[PDB]
Amino acid sequence: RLFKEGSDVKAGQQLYQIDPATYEADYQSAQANLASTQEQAQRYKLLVADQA
Amino acid sequence: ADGLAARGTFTEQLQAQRDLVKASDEYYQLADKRYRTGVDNYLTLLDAQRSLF
Repeated sequence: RLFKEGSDVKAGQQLYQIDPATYEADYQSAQANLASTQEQAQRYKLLVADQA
Repeated sequence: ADGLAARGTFTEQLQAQRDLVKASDEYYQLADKRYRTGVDNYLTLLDAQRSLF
């Protein structure tokens, strides 16, 4: 609980930490899938100019 | 007459062969670009290089 009680908080200030451990995991999996298909799209972008 | 027939045919047959050679060369050049961008492996570059000569 990372706030002193009875204080004034602003918008977007973090209040708790709910120990992600699954959201981090499928974030890693989606990050790996994006880190494949980004190069897969970039090489096709370079190739499509030469009509290969 | 056979010599005149060979003269009338060979200049077009060699032109067809030259067009075939340059089509294979354009194929090899596109395959080389597709290799060096990283899309394909060296084997399907080497087979096109082989078909070229």
